[PDB]
Amino acid sequence: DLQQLDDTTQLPLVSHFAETVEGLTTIRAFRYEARFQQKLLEYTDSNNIASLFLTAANRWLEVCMEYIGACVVLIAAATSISNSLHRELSAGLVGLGLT
Amino acid sequence: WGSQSSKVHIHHSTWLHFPGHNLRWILTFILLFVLVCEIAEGILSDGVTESRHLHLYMPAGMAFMAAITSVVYYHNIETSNFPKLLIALLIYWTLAFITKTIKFVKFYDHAIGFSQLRFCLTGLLVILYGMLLLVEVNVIRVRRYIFFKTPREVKPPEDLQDLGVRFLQPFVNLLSKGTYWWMNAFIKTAHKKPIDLR
Amino acid sequence: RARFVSKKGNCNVAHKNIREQGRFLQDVFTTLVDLKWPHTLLIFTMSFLCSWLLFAMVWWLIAFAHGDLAPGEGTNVPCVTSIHSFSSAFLFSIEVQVTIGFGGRMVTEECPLAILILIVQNIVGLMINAIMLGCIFMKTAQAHRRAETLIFSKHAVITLRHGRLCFMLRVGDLRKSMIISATIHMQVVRKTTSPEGEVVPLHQVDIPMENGVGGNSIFLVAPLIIYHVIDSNSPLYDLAPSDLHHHQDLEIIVILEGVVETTGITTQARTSYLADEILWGQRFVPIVAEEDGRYSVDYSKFGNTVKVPTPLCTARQLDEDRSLLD
Amino acid sequence: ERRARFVSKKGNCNVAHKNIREQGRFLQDVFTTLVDLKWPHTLLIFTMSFLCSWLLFAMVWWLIAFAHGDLAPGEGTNVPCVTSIHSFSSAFLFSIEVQVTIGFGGRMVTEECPLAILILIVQNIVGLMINAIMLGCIFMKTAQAHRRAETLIFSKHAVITLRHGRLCFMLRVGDLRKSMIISATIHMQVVRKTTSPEGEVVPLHQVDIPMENGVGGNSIFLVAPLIIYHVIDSNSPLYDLAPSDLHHHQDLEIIVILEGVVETTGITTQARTSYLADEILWGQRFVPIVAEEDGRYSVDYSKFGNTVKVPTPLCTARQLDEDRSLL
Amino acid sequence: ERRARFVSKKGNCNVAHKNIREQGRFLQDVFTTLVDLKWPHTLLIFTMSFLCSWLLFAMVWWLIAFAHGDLAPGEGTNVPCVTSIHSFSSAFLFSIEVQVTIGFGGRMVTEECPLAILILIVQNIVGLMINAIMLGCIFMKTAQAHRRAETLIFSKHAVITLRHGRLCFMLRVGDLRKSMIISATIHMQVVRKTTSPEGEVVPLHQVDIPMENGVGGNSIFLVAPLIIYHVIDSNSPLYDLAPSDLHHHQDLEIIVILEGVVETTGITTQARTSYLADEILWGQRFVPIVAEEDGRYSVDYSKFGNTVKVPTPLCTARQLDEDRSLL
Amino acid sequence: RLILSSTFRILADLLGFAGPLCIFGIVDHLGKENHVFQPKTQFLGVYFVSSQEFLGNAYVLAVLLFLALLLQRTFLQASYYVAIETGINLRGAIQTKIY
Repeated sequence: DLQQLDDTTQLPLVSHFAETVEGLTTIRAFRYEARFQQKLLEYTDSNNIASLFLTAANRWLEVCMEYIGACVVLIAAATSISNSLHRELSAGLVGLGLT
Repeated sequence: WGSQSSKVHIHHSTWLHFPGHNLRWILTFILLFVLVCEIAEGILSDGVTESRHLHLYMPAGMAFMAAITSVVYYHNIETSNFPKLLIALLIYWTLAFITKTIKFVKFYDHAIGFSQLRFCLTGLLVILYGMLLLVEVNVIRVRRYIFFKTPREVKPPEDLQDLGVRFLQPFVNLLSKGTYWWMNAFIKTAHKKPIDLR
Repeated sequence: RARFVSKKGNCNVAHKNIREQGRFLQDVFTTLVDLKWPHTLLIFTMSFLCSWLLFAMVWWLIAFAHGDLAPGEGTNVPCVTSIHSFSSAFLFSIEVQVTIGFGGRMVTEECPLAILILIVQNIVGLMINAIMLGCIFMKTAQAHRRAETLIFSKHAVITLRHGRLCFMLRVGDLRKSMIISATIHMQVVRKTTSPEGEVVPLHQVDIPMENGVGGNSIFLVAPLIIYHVIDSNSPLYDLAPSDLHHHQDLEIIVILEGVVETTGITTQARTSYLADEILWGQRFVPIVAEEDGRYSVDYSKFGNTVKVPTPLCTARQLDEDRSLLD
Repeated sequence: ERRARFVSKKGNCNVAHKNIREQGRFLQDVFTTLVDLKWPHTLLIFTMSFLCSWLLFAMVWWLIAFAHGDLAPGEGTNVPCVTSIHSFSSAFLFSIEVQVTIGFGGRMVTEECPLAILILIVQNIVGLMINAIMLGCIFMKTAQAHRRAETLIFSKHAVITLRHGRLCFMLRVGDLRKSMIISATIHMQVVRKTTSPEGEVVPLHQVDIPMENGVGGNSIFLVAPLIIYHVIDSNSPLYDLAPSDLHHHQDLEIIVILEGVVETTGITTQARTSYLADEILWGQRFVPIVAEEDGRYSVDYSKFGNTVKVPTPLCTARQLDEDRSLL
Repeated sequence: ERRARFVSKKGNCNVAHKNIREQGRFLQDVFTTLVDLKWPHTLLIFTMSFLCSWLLFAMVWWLIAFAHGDLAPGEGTNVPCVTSIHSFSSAFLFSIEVQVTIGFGGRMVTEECPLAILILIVQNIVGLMINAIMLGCIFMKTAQAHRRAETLIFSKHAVITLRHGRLCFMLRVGDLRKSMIISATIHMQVVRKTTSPEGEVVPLHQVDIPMENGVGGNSIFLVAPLIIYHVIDSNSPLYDLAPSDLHHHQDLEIIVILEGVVETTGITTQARTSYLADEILWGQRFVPIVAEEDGRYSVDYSKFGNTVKVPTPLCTARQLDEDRSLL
Repeated sequence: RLILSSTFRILADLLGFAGPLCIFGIVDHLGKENHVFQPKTQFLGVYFVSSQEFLGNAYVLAVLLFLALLLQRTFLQASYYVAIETGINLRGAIQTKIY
């Protein structure tokens, strides 16, 4: 949904730039450049806020999927060390269990 | 927590982080880290003796629980702009600092020395407790809520007061600025309600 | 379609931007009562377990500092007898605050510090109990569960009574205990624009009960019919059955008040009727029928409605047609 | 053969509710249910709640003592879980001491068994909660005020006579105690079968009866026995009442409701009565009940419902109003 | 100088009662006064009441043992009146145990001395009475609802503007909590030093003000912030408020009193505010506050007191009747 | 803001190497047959442990690794957001300047 919102929000932005270049004389004639700049800020802000949420979603995933990985490291290291003291893993597979 | 189960004002409520919100969390995380080191040392030392020697780590184990609640308790006082409850927090930092310092100086009387880790961690805890104490006092200096007749109250920022602002990353507790916890509600909402410009 | 108040009270309005200054928790004793019973049991348990354990550390530490904790011959006189471990310190904390007082762990006279704590624990123990009892009594007198036995019909009807249109309604009481000083109010919730162009989102206009004496007081034993005579001063004066569809900006709020005869505590029963919950031109079936020794209310027919011969025109047209005929 | 009243002469709403679709609402409100019960019923629930709580933990303490090994009748090799437990009688007696907080001390909790400490905590919290709940219900039964309402007294039969030319439905109410009822407020309703022009048939319709007070309000100051009369105006539902249709089997009844808080407990009360058609004495009056004495006023309650006959029209107010206008 | 307020923005009537011919009525209501005290002050009276009570009987127990000869140094032949009393400190500890009912039992009450049996009876009766007194005061303190009125909220300044042709003194009142105030009520009064044609001078005349309710009553339903306006008809005392004399030093004030029983506790509460002359803005409306959400409404309490400019006549309501009549 | 993103990245880069050092530390302690030996020095009888003996226990390094991993993977992600949010704002302030 964010990526769909990421793309569909930047298509009106590039078209808005193209149409301003197409009819620059008309816009200055009506003295409507005050409104069109305000449209740009509305067009740009929608594009940025769609991207900011996309970045946050990636950051939300990456932090959560790395505390899970960190929890694996502690669990794997704890059992591997204990199994290297009683089952005598001989510290060989322990390294592979960590790297 | 029992009221939060049936609390609707927190549906869109605003907040106001107290002066020193960042210096509180960075100290707390440092404090939590060192308390784990004391736990590690305490459980390390008692393994040679025939007895448990619970006084090595359980005092530190209780501190780690107390430190965690001290920031949960502080946060609940940060979301609800009621600084008066910080007196209980202020007493804790004053009391913990005094008792820990007495322990630290008594190590020096017996000539523990920096060569022992417990002397280093105890000395470190005095600084962390002292700095956290100054943070609580600095809250009173800027909020002026305990003694001063005219409190200098602070209002939530204008951009936060908007109901039309939902990217609350710039204004959240420092732990949610790192773990992006505030996104959890938005992510769950995406499953039921599709994400549009609304 | 957003509801003003649900069919069972429970106002469906969510507040925003509440700039709380701690007044949420400053009303601690109101908050404690509002909490559900399972939460109250947790707070009841925690408030006492923490008090017992806070002074458990005090008794354990005092006997530690005094030096009678050392497992040796009792050369000295113990500060508090029989305190051997923190378990004994915890049990002695239970005995003092809950006033069990087994007496195996006495308080000796040779500990001036311990006598102070025995004073403090009793005063804190007495103060906690009195505060906790008061919260429970205000929870035992809660009458929000009694207000759930005050019943309103699912859908209200509009029909002619005595030649004038009115908005009828049936409200009943289930329990046999009378609700004293009953008082019924009715309001219309609709967006209102003034001639000056105002924008009032949820405007509440009070509705008279059409009681014979003007007041709101009602005597609820049998399920009474509550109706609003739609005169020229009513906000419903231009309602047609055509505009009674689902998505119509209309809602009638009915608030029944009164003091419960048992606990003496006032109650409210809130119900609302949306436009799609109105039934134009229908009549409420008879409910009370006399029996051999008494009357009888057959609640199975509480909300049953039957069609009535009524004009399909608005109240204004009904008045206008009467005006032309006169 | 028999007549069915709406409310008896001492309140007691005489309506049978049937086909109540039960959802447990009777039992979900335990606390108000307990208060409504009589006192001998309350004591049984009071006793059973405590007796069961003592006995439930009596089974627990005996079971704990059995499992810990200190129930063996032998030498004291070990430290008992709770001392001086030698039978279920000792365990049951110990349970009373803990929950009632008598604490004799012969049966004392030791620090050996951690389970007993947890059970001792549970019994104290349960013991405290039952006491707190039982006290709350007892206070609401001590603050009960329905018994005071039984001293509010209404005349046996009400009368209809002429007051200031207009016809009115008189009635006498009195207060027997010496404690005032704060902000008394008396409502009158007439319960009669009636049909609407549109075809409605309301079985027992309740139409409010104005009391004709000096300010058009309802509050009455109740010290001496007042005479509560409803002035029968052109809007009154009794505007067409005549002695011809004032007989026994007439669907006519006047409910009277006397509200007001009791000054002592602060609890609002209510007093209810009704007057069947045969319980009305048309064209009579209430005798003067108050006579000034050497030091103060007097109230001769022996002359409470004594009514005497006086000249009076034998026609309804509707006929009387027409005669007044025509004359 | 300054302009006094009859009641401040948060209640707190600024009236100074003077020359009170005090007959001790302050102290006769000890139970009412005890509740009125602040919580820190209550603890002092709570603590000093128990602490003195223990210490009052500490002297009694010490004197009894002194007279009986128990505290004579040495293991005497006599049976002690109260066991293990070997100091006033022991007497103090035994005083605490009896009244608090801890009853350790190292200091028993023997069967020898009958004077101590009476004192044991007296201390228990005093202990039960004082505890019962303190429980009642704390229950009414825990049932206090004055802090609930702190959550009842009024707009900083009210407005006078147009609504359905007429001129109304609008206002806004909101409830921040989620609990309801059952049977709400609004009384508005205008306070002005009003003279009379007869020659009387009333230093602060309080004239009631209708709330312009739909049914001509006072009951309001407070769930979302409402507008409590008063239509300025021919009888309204504000009929001659010109915008010119709305300045600071104008003898004008509108008292607003919101009353209703709190649903949580059942205690009635009042919320009072006063709008001075400078706290009324002519010709302004209140912004729409209640928005709509997906399935609920939304109150923007940020915009609780925001007022916008609205066109209106700058003439008195008295001149509105004349202008309309001429037109 | 760009400096803040760099500060987080510099610290997360350094904390990233704690993994290899913990892996080296954990296995090296497990590469020794003698586990009967233990930290041994006394002041009262509580047997205070020293610095080097503290970082020789395998379980200590695994726990410190777990704490270090949480910091590294949270600083690193926070470094991304600060850099990204500045980048989005740079785009927002440059599109307006171009327009």
